[PDB]
Amino acid sequence: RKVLISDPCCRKILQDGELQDCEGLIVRSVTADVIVVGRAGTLVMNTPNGNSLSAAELTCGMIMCLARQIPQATASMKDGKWERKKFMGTELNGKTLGILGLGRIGREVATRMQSFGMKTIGYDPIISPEVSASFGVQQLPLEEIWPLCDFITVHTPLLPSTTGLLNDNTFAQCKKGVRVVNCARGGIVDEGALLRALQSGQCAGAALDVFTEEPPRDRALVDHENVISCPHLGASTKEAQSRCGEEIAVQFVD
Amino acid sequence: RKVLISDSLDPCCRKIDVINAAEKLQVVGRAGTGVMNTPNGNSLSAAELTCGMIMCLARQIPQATASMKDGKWERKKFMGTELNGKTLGILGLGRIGREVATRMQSFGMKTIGYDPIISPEVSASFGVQQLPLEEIWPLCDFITVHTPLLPSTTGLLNDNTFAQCKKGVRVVNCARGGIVDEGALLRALQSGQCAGAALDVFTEEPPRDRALVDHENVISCPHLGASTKEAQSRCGEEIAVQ
Ligand SMILES: NC(=O)c1ccc[n+]([C@@H]2O[C@H](COP(=O)([O-])OP(=O)(O)OC[C@H]3O[C@@H](n4cnc5c(N)ncnc54)[C@H](O)[C@@H]3O)[C@@H](O)[C@H]2O)c1
Ligand SMILES: NC(=O)c1ccc[n+]([C@@H]2O[C@H](COP(=O)([O-])OP(=O)(O)OC[C@H]3O[C@@H](n4cnc5c(N)ncnc54)[C@H](O)[C@@H]3O)[C@@H](O)[C@H]2O)c1
Repeated sequence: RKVLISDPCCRKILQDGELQDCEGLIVRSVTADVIVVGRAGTLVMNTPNGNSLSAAELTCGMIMCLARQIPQATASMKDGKWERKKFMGTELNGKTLGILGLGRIGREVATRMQSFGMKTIGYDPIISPEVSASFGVQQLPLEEIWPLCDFITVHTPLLPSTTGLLNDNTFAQCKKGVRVVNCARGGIVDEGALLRALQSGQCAGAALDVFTEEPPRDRALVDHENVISCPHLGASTKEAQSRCGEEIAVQFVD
Repeated sequence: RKVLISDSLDPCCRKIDVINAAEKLQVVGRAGTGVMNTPNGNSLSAAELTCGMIMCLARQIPQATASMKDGKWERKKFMGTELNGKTLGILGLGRIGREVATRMQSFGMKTIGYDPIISPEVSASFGVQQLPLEEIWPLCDFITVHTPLLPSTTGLLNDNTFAQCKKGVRVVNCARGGIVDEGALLRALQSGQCAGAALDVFTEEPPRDRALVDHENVISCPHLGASTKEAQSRCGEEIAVQ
């Protein structure tokens, strides 16, 4: 009947069809005291499909950034330095990417980096191999995945079974100087574990959009030279927020 | 005649005025594209960087990491673009230009371009739509130069180029310093005609002038296009064979 958009595509679709006199509420980025509700992002309702490509484009970005150290080369140049040897990087062609959770973003990531000649292996408890083989991902168990990977990237939801999906046990099986990406949720990579991997050279780089705490209190990872980061930007494009603004409003009419 | 390796090269090579001063000199051996060269020695590595630069421009990754590293969390400031459905202009359609094209095509990008000695039908084969340079400029969200440094290619992007570009055209140069007119690119960056630029290369290396490296909407590297373990290895052999 009456809905507030706490936080222009949404207002229009909803009208076409201070929360004291409100039936519904909409947001993007709701405490127990505050309590149909809708989130523009990934009876409560959200827009699962809206941020899929935009989160998937960031990941490919993180991957190439980790391969050629672009954000650490930029900061070097901006400090007036010309540091050639330091930033000797890695070629993606013929490397093996490991992808955890092959939902909406996993396959978008996988196909894209296939274009760069990356061999894409993967693992997912629900998505079948018949489905993964259709977008060039050979599914194997996690124990056959670790020692093959030059890069590993995570596109699973945050559950107990994924909370610490990459820990010390997993790093111990990976190739020396594995590179790692988390553009999904804070906690799927154990932050405790990723520092130790970084500190011993076991992990060669890391690209984080997400932290168990946001903003992260402990700065051990952010400040580490071989760690590049963003302030949870996976879903920060004009394209994505347009599509999430609609997907939510279309449902509210339904 | 013996051989001398001045610059920093990959071991495999060894195992397997200046010109004027040397009477014994018959052959200068270059490890790269830039007399013998390694034409397809470091094309991929270069293409892979170019593609990274486009990515970093689209989502302000270098800047965002600096922001985090300065103990800042500012979501609003780092609003980025989605490459899917955007148009990438590829000036020069050789080894690198086509490898860039097929990689970015995979992000659902429209690839238009220009190369004089490459026909529209050949570029068609690797997915790039050749049109006259005038028609190119206004269609582009993203421009990348992959030409040799030539008189004609010196300031190939100039004030006349940006005149015909979209408000907020983001530009990449992992080819040579000068191909993009540095003076032009700064004026464009200042008027916000060019939303941002990404540079591997400079007219002076290192550059004396800091206007472009310092600009907030510019990203940089100290000529890291050929700077992968794999690329230097291939080139090293690829010239030691020649
Ligand atoms: N970085 C951002 O700003 C941003 C924005 C949007 C999405 N995300 C996150 O990205 C993740 C994936 O999004 P999506 O749309 O691709 O999800 P999806 O729901 O489409 O797919 C999730 C997949 O993960 C798989 N999975 C679950 N547990 C697993 C495990 N233990 N091992 C392997 N696979 C497992 C599921 O079977 C499923 O295939 C989510 O965590 C989502 O919140 C982050
Ligand atoms: N950043 C780096 O470290 C790095 C590494 C490799 C190569 N490069 C440079 O990148 C450039 C491209 O190398 P390549 O491997 O593609 O060489 P290439 O010769 O295979 O391709 C360049 C193409 O540009 C075409 N061309 C000539 N004049 C043109 C014009 N006016 N407009 C458009 N196209 C024109 C040529 O005909 C040729 O087909 C070279 O200048 C090379 O030195 C840079």
